[PDB]
Amino acid sequence: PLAKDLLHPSPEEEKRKHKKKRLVQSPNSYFMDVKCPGCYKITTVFSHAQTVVLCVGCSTVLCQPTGGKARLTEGCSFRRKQH
Amino acid sequence: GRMHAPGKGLSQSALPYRRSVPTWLKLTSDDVKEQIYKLAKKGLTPSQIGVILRDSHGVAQVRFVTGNKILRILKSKGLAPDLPEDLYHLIKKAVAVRKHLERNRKDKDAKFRLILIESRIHRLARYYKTKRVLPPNWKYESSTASALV
Amino acid sequence: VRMNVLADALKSINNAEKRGKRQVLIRPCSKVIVRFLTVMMKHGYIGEFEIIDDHRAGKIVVNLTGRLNKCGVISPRFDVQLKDLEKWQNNLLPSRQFGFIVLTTSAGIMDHEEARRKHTGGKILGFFF
Amino acid sequence: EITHAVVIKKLNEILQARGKKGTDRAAQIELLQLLVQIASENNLGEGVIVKIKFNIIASLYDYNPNLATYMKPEMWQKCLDCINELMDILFANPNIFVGENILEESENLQNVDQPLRVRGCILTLVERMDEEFTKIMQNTDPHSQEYVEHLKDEAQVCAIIERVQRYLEEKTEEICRVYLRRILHTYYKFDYKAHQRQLTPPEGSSKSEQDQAENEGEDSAVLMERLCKYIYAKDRTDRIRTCAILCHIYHHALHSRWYQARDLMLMSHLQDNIQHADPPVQILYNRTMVQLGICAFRQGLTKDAHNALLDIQSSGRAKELLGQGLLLRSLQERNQEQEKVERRRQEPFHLHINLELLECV
RNA sequence: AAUUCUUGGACCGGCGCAAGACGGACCAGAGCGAAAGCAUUUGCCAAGAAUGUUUUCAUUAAUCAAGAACGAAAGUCGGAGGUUCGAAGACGAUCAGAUACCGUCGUAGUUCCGACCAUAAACGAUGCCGACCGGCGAUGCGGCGGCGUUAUUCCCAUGACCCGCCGGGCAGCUUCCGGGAAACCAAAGUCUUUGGGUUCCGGGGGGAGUAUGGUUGCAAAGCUGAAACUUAAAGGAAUUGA
Repeated sequence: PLAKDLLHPSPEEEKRKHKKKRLVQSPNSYFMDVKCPGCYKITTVFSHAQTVVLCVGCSTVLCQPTGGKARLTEGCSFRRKQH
Repeated sequence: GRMHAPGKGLSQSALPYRRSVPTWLKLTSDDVKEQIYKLAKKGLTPSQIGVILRDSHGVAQVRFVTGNKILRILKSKGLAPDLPEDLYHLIKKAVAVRKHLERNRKDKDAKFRLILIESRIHRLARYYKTKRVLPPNWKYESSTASALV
Repeated sequence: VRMNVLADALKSINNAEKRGKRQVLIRPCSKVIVRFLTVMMKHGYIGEFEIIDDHRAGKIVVNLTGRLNKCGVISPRFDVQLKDLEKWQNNLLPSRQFGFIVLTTSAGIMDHEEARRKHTGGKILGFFF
Repeated sequence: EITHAVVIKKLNEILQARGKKGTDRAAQIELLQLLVQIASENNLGEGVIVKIKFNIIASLYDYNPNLATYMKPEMWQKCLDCINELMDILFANPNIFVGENILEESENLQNVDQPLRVRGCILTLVERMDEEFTKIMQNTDPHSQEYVEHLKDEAQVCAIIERVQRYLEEKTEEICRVYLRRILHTYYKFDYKAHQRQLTPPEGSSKSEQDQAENEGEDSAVLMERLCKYIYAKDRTDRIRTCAILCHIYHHALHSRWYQARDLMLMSHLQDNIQHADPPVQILYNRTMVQLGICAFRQGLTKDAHNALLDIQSSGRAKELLGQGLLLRSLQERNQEQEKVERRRQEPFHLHINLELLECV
């Protein structure tokens, strides 16, 4: 390839590229509305949390910090927030 | 590449284009300012306040929710600690290495790594002296460096 | 570290041209680069270009034609007097017919032809031929 | 040992690895236990222990990584002891034990937000316990002798939910939560329980002050549902006046009047109104509506009962009262159902209701 | 073969005892470290790269005379120790001769603690920081996504495989990128189309890393370092012969 459309890359190619090496850099992370099996109130949690996010009143604990993405505990539905 | 290492690590944050605060966030400038005040007065560095906010409360960046940087909020309110929270951490490490090295005398590696950390303390201390964050008399001296926590 | 930004911009154009690419990506854009590339374009060595605008130093995608031989920088930026344009463009440029020395004058950034025209010295940035 | 200048500052260095990966999860309750069996001085082993224990039981619940799996009987009994001791040392200590100025120390920690949302970190312990106890019951073979060995703790639970209820330093307004809890245990206690606290007729038999202590329980639904309903016409949420009334309706069935509980079921008008709540409300509605038809039959109202018990038996998917029924269409959602499923001894028998449609007709 | 050992029972075999060295096979064109270098278990102490990040500070950075830390082996002084091996030396052979190769002994040393010395083919014989310019298959660490296999049998979920993607690292294969005197090198490329930043350093071969002065070390010696005089080649890669 000599001719490549540098201005208009297709989404798959720049979804693949390292987050800094894209044309306009953008994070691979997100925020997610996540709820407990018992309670009704929802909590906003970061994709790569890196803290332990306690359910308000320490009713339980939602996430656990790891290398990359924060592991959400078993029996907690989540809906990733978008803008 | 790293200041005192042969590594060429590419691993840091990537801010999005849109600086606009998203719709789901209901925390206003004064609500997060009350939150930042509470966290700092509990005893917590501008770094640890920032992660607490984005992890638990869902505050993308405080510079967009508020109009200020966390330290400019805290130093305006007068809750900013005197000697900065990177100079602090370099001194704290340097004391921790020297305390180890005073016991384990034949630790030639700890001796070399202590020299590297102290070269980094001097180099950041003089930046803060020029920018008038420290007095011109401020000294890093291992004799009474433990007096600084 | 990146001490000269125009130096790397022109080297990356030069390698892209030699390799036979149709267009190239310049990373840290600046007024001096955009003002260099408009002088190139005005004679017609590069086509159009589009400066991609993030909230940082921008990026430039330049439409290369195959009518550029060499585009090189001169660091350091020497103080070229008007009576020295000849002895600079004698040993930098290939011939007296084609090739240009862009130099930053008080008027703006322009080639040796217009610097002679307006009766002005300045500082050499680079050359393209 | 030192005036909570080392105790509140270790409590935090042991309650920091809570939910971190390499914590082991198991050798943590030990370190939280070696702060009441090593703490043995006044407000230093005796008084501030409210807080050390709040973090001892919260971590004991967190011996289970999953929230869709049941606790084990050893740590379960340990909880039922651990919860009791807090209640007994809290009763004879008329003070708010996460703040609210009393003397000077070791309470009055108003430095942290406000002693309500962690002062009401007592019922969210015993409420989490009540939601835990259902997992023990759902995850046992119902025809086994282990099931009845496990139901022997149904009595142990209802004594603690009574003890936390007697704790009326509320601020009905917001104790409504443990009124819903209390009635959710008693609303289906049968005639032998209901009748045989007065049906030994009141003479020199059972109307003395020391025997009339369990006859409080049948006329308790009326005592408590009245509050939990007529305050939540003002208060916000839906669940703690709709679970409460359906408990009142279901309890006023299976022993008392058809006419009494039809007015309540018509008053609510859920016949056509309950459409857009959650299935864990729409299940106990079905249980109530089935108990309507059974009571009408048992009374001898043998066509208004038939005109009611049609569409349940007409459809083969009548298993909205029991465990999950038929095979496929979404494994992904069939997994969600087997923690919605109602407990065994609560289930009304199904060759009992098949023999109520096909006898009313 | 001999010098050595052995009927005051050597060598071989069994059961124990002590000593001081050393960590085989697993062990790899694998890993870590600024280089020297680093391998049985477990515990304690401080350090570190890479990755992840919608955390924080806001130019704080790159390279560096002066100055400073570490620096294999050998070697010197002091204390402890001395299993193996072994400069010196004692012989036994071979040889024209052997002051060597070979063989039996063997002091210093080899090992540990504390002071020195500061050099190696200390090598990638290749300064560091930054950007750009082909392809392929693997590999070590971190992350991310996906049929399926196997263990936790209850498999949520982790571990062992499988298929791909991203970033740092040790390397490999391949080509008319291009360069080069070539051997060859994706860097030793982007160099008469000569300019990104900066430190050290070379000028035909000898004389000579010698003399002398200075400085460091207890000593050995280290760092800095000429001249007279002699000489037309010395040398590098590759080719064809012998």
